[PDB]
Amino acid sequence: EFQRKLYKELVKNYNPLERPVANDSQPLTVYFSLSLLQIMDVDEKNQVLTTNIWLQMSWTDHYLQWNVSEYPGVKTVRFPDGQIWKPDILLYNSADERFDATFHTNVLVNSSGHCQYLPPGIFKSSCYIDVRWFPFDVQHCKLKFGSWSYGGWSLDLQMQEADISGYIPNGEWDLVGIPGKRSERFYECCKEPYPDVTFTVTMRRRTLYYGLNLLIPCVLISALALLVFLLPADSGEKISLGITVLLSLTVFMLLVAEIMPATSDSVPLIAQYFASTMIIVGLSVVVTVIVLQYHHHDPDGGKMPKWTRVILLNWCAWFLRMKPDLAKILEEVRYIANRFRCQDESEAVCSEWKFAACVVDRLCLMAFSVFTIICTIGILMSAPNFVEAVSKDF
Amino acid sequence: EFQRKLYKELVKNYNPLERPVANDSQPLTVYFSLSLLQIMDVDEKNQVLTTNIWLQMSWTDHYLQWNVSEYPGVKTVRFPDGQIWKPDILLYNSADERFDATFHTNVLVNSSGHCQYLPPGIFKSSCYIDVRWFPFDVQHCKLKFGSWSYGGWSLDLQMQEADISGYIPNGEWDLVGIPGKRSERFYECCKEPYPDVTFTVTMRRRTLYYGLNLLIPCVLISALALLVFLLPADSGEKISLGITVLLSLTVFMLLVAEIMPATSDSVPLIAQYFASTMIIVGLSVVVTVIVLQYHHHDPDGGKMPKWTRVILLNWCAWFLRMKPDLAKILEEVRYIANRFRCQDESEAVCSEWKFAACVVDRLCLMAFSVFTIICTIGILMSAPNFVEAVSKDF
Amino acid sequence: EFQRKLYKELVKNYNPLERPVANDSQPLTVYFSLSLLQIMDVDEKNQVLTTNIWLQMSWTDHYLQWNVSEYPGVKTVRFPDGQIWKPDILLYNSADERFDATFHTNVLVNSSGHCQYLPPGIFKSSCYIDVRWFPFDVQHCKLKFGSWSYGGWSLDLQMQEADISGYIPNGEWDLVGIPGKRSERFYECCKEPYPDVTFTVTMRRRTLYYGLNLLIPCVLISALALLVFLLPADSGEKISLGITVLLSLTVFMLLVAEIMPATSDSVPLIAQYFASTMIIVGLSVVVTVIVLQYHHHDPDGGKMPKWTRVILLNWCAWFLRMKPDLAKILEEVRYIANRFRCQDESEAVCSEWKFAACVVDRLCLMAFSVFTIICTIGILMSAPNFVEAVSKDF
Amino acid sequence: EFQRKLYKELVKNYNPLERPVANDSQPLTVYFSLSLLQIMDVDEKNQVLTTNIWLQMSWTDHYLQWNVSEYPGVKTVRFPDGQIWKPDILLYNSADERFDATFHTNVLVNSSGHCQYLPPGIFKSSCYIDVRWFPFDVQHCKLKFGSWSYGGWSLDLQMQEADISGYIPNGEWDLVGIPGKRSERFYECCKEPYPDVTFTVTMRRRTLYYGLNLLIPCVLISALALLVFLLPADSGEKISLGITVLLSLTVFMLLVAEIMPATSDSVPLIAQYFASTMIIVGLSVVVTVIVLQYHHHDPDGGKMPKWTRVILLNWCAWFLRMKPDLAKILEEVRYIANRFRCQDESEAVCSEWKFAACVVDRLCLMAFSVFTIICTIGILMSAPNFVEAVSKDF
Amino acid sequence: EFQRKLYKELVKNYNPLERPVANDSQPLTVYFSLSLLQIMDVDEKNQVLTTNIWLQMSWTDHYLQWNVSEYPGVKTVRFPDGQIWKPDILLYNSADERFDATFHTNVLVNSSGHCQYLPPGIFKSSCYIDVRWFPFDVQHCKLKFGSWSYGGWSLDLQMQEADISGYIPNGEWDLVGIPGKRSERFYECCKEPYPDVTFTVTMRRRTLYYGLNLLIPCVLISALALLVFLLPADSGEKISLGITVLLSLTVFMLLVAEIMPATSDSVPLIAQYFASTMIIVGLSVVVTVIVLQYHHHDPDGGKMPKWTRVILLNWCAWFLRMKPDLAKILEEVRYIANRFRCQDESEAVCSEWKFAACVVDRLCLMAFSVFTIICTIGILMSAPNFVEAVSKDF
Ligand SMILES: CCCCCCCCCCCCCCCC
Repeated sequence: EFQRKLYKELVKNYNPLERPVANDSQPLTVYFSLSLLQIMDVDEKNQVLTTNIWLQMSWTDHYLQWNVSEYPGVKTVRFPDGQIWKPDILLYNSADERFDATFHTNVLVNSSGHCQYLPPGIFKSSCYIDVRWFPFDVQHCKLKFGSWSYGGWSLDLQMQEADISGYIPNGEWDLVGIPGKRSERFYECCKEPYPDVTFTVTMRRRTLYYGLNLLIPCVLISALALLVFLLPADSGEKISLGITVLLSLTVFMLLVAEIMPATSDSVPLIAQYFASTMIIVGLSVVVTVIVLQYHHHDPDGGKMPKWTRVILLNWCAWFLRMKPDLAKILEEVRYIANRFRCQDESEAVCSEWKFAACVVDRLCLMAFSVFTIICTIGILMSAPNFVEAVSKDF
Repeated sequence: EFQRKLYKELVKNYNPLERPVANDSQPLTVYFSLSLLQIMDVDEKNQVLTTNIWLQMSWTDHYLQWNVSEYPGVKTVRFPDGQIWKPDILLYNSADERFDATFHTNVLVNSSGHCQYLPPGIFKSSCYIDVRWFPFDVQHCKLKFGSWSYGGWSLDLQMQEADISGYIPNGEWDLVGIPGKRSERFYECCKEPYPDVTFTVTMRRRTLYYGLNLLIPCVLISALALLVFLLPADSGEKISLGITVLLSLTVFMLLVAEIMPATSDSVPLIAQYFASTMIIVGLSVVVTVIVLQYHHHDPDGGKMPKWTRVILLNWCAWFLRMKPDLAKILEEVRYIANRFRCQDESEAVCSEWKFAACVVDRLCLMAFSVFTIICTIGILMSAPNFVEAVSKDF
Repeated sequence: EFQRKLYKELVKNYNPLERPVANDSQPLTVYFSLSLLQIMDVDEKNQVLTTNIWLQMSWTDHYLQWNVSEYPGVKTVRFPDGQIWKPDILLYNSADERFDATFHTNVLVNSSGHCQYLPPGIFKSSCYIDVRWFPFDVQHCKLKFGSWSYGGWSLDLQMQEADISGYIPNGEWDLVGIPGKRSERFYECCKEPYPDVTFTVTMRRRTLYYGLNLLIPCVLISALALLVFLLPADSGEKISLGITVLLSLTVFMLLVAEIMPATSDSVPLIAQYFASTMIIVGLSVVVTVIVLQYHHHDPDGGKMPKWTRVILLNWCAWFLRMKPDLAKILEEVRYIANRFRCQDESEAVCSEWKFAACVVDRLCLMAFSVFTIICTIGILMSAPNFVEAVSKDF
Repeated sequence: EFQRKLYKELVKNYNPLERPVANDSQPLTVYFSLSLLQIMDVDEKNQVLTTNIWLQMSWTDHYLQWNVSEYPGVKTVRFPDGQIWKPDILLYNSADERFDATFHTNVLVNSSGHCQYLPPGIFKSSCYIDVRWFPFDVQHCKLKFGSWSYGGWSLDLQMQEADISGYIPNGEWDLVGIPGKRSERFYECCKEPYPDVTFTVTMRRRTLYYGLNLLIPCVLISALALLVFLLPADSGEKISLGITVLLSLTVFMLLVAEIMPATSDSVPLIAQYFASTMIIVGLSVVVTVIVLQYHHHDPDGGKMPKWTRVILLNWCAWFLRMKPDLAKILEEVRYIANRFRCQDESEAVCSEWKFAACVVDRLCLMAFSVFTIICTIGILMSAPNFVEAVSKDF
Repeated sequence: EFQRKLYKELVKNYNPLERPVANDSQPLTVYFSLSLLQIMDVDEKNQVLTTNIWLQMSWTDHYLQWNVSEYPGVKTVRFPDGQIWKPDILLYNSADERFDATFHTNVLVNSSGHCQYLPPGIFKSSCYIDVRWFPFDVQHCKLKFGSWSYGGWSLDLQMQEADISGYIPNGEWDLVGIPGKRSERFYECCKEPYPDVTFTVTMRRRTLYYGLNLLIPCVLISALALLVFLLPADSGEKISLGITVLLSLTVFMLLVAEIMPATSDSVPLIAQYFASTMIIVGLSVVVTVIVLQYHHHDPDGGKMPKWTRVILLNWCAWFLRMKPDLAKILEEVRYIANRFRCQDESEAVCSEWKFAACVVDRLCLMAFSVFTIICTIGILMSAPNFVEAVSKDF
């Protein structure tokens, strides 16, 4: 009854097109804040951030006032979209197909005219994602809010500190903070400020998933490629091991494909590490082929060069600490024995080529193990957030 | 005719903005329940629960009353959205792009004014999914409902036990229960309660799919890696078997990729088991290479150390229960025979290295079989719901 | 002119909220049918059926009547959504995000008041899909239609036989039939029936795609694993063949992954067949390793046991129908010859171990071929619809 | 001013429910055409065609007429949806979730009452796709348009030739043509025609993508399988080559999976060709195993049968154009020499088995090369559109 | 108060159907521009461009004028969709399911009647994408804007230079420019121009992603195939290396599949390069098989032809710079020695076939290395934008 009288009275001559100020020259203050509930997606390719956010707007409507003694029990009235005036505050850098992601709830007003509008939404904002340091990257995503048509002398947009009391932690990203900043804009025509409120969402990528599902499968496969150097050449499986390890890494590259970004703004750190892994495993297969040329060298081919003999068999091998009728019977038997002697001389030349190949294996083992470690620790710890990341995620 | 008169009479001076109470100071009770028909999706990455739910709301409209003797045959009237007042009860933790998932059906009212509103919907709710114990994980998803703008002195939200009589069992999740709880909230300004009704949907992941399409393909591939230790070194296929088993497991890791979650909140149990499998198969290839170094050891290399001879050939091998012209003719023939004697001495040294490699194979077989079983049974039975899970799903 | 007069006359005092009966106590009959044009999707995971369906509703509006002599040429009038009354018949088990999939076309009415409403739609219905017998499964999907708010004394819902004259045959599913059944419901409060009309869409999965893209690639790969038993042990490729066949089957398991359902309600028939295939191929690699232990057995190891010699070399091999100076010269020459004699004795022991391995190969060939055939024909023909399926699809 | 007067005058007593004819018994002619801009998708699984189309409708409104001398400068008026009458022409075989894909633009009317309505849309139509001859298939997709509620005595639907002047050529499909045909329908009740206008979009699949990304990768892999027959048996890599080629083809089958349709209406031509490829490569591995049994046949096994010796070594090999103290010393030396003689006899028997295997290799080479070519050229040129397709696409 | 009076005054007799000109014969000028914020997607298959764009429209409304001295403080009024007249400027080549992607914001008007409409949107436009030169391709996408129903004497559409001040650089595409051009159209009926404004978005594909994730993995795998020629034939792993490299390339072809376009309008440059890679690796396996036939040639087969001996062993090998009782004892011993002599003659014939195979390896190495380099540099540098692309992206 009092409620029914009040609602009928409040809408009389009310124009939702009117900015509700007692003085049309003076400004209308709007307090803008938001409440971040979730970070939903950080899409690299589309360059979009998806968040669950409750916007908070407060302002005063000069016309929606009543004395509560004259309307006992009626302390607040609600109005649905299109019935009272509302600030046209929109997310400027919206990437949503609708552009306005808000669900238009009721606007709460008390007897003094204080309006409270709490539109929820699943916002999509345009954000430049820098994947240079991926997986250890850190993003700074701006959420720029302002009025679509009212300058600062009409809609004076003020800012209130963002709320994160109901924030759900994500499993992919840390929330560092969501500071806001009210900034004015100026047109050369005029002196009027044009305010906006930008909340910069700062978020750190969690790296436990990437450590356990990429580095460990990648380091382990990268270590098996070095295992070729410990495998004898007589196993007949040195190429089998190395080329199948490369094949495994080709198969693993498909998993890496899905998660990897797809940009040309930089080479991601993760792409450097996996790219390097490929080269080291590819070169291991190369030196394996060179080793087998030594191991299977023809005994009746080119004599071991002096420099080959000097470098491998002496210096490197020291550094590595390796190291009537009866007369014709005499003729035939001697032929058999001297043939065994030639066979043994060729076997000894072959043994020297085989030891040269063992020495090249030990050198390739050391060289590749060192290169592997220095490329792993160097690429990974290059990231400015590496130590922090491992400290918080492991 | 009576119906037409009643509908015209009921809308006269009716304001859908008005909370329909005879006394504007007294509260309006709303009975809130839901009916769960389906659990549609439990998305780990988005942290969203998708459910088919029929909401149930009941309340009394003071204005929608008539005497049925004066309107014979007209016992109930229906009203579409926006014509009568409705409670603004919304899912607070909604993750839907629309935020309101309900389909606004008609509100049923009888002659006494009892309103019944049964909005169906496909709701999307924000839920923290804990995949620590995946596949044996259990989720507890809150569905928090309340009025967007009416405190407890205005909209007194009461709760009724949720219905599951029309629940369709899922193929991925058990339904443990859906208990509800009415909880009040307080603001330091005021003494008024702010009620909400939270239905906590508790659901257990069924594990038959994961047993049959992951463990069995994973255990079987994990067992073939142990088969390398029974394969002779003379087959020339020991690396072929082990490295192709690893390759198969790299290929299987791609299938595992799709289903696995993608978080850094914890290491899922399934990730521990598959990660361990990789290490055990990788190490099997490592010890295989060590075995081949023994099998293919040069007869003219370093003599079998004392400790090598003691450890392998004696202790471990016992534990395993393994164990003129004519004178020149004499010269040449003796050379041939003494050459055969040296060849046999080198063959015997080689046989002792080969038996050392057979002993290392039997030891690696036992060690890896034990490690495999203890990591399988230990990781799997670590899950607090393991015994239950297997009891209900197998 | 007559049309314009009629439309103005019909809407005078017309309330689209009013159920259009001359007597408000008597019921309003609604004839409900549908026309199935397409089966669009049978989604296992979501438990949803997608269909193209034209609903058919007929009823009488007491108010939309005119004499055609007074309105010459005007025999029918059409009305768009929200202008005249409409039955609130909805699909109860809808799984659509909108819940109402219908496109609200015009309602056709003739001079006698007979209304005809033909809403088309792409309906999504909740359906339990039973994939126990997949690919030979048969689904029975209910489409339950009724009025959201009118009991049987108000809206008397009658059923008419469903039309399939414009049905487009699917490439994935046969249409067995779409019988309907009008069923009443009762509440313990009251005696009034609450009717619904359920059309049960019965559909058989076509199996030609699954025969040609799974069984044949699976049987062929399953046959190559048995080919290992015909491969000699001297090829040096027995493990290569078997383990690469398993690798191929691991690669094929990824294709199988996409199409396979993902439930824990049962083990699908297809999952049993492929799971069995894995075991048989895995065990083939196991017995291959055992065969190579016989083939490569050390001549100076443990003597062939009696039972090994009895079982393999006699019984199984029969069942398979297999089967001064001069004196020192004498000393040296005799050493050479007796060494050749020992070498030949060891070669003969080795030949007996090698024949034992050939016998185990022939036995493993027979055993695995029989197991393979019995598991293929047994799993496949277990399906209650197997013979029919092959008869209609091949 | 004249425009403002005209718009106010035209809407006076205008009913958008009224079919706008001067005589309510006479029909209203509607000229229907469309303009095809793009073919967007031909989805096999969903059985849907997606097209960008501008519909064209023309008709006369008896009421929207004015004299332009009385309204100088005002020659045309536009009206938005729901303000004037519009034909309810819809795509009958629509597969869109909205069913009406049109964007409701303004209707253009001149002073004589000629209305022009040009609704654009992205239409989804139900089309049976026949993939029997895929990749050389040709589709004929009907777009059936008619009025939802007006028979031919009310809405006389006439047809105008479709426009393709603004058609964007597709990269996947040729446009053969889009002929239309006006067809009447009759109900046994009545004599009134029920017209529809069906535009049959005829489109040929372009095959360059499928030639270059499937046939060439498939023929090349199919040729490498035949390369096994030229590889010597002493390489020790014959199974390695063949089984890895099959593995590669298993890996290639995954790419084939994505693009292949998924129906059981027929076996696609592409499925026959790839299915045949599998069999030929599988059988190549089979005959390779048979070849190795000949190559590695035991010298002390079963003597080469007469028919084996006759068939292979003579006929096929011709067709292929292949082809005191001293006495004991005598005893020991003779033993050594006669042992070498037996070894050479066994080597010669082995050489004859090895040549038999070379002959089986040359025969298997010829047989498989011929089978391969005849299955490639036969399957491919079976397609009725093969020669045309290659002529237009290559 | 002044604002409320003004809004009430402006809507009095205002018709949003009226083009707002003082003279109905004279035209209404509309200044059209846009502001490009983002390039979101360049979809090859759908032939669609997705962009984030703020449209800019300016025009004069004759009716929305007031004197600001009479309305102090009220300098601008805003109006929502459907309240004032708006130009019906649409994107003609729209590929959006809604066709109108704009979010209808308020129209800003000042006291002089100057209207400003700034609709944002995520536009989808139909664009022919030419992937002939992919990854070095350059696209020219037209965005054709015009009025749906107003010719040039009614709506005179003028163009203003497009803004890119708020353009976010993409990670996949450079923005070369967005020039616009106002073009008139003529109908043979009439002399009136029909203007449109086309902004041609020109954009260059960035190629760093494609260099690092395709060329390098492709060149490296293409180089390992050439490594077969350096591998000795005695390793027993030449086919293993080559066929596994091909297998790896088959696995890599799956990654290539996802990113590759799917058209038959041309063969993309990337498809030529990868297709060529396959042939070169396939042929390497072919020549490897030929090499092994030489290496494993039977010593007792066909004598090395003259031309074979001349070509390989002389010319090519020079170009490559390679190069009583006692009498019976005599009989037996001579048999042993002459047998060793025959064995050595066969070993020497075999050595000559083996050196012929080494020569064919060195020739195949040179031939394939040259072919590889010329096909890589030739295909890649064929692209007209190659040098630029590498200069800007590397
Ligand atoms: C992906 C990891 C596996 C998760 C499922 C565990 C299942 C364990 C099954 C143990 C064996 C049960 C046999 C009962 C008798 C039929």
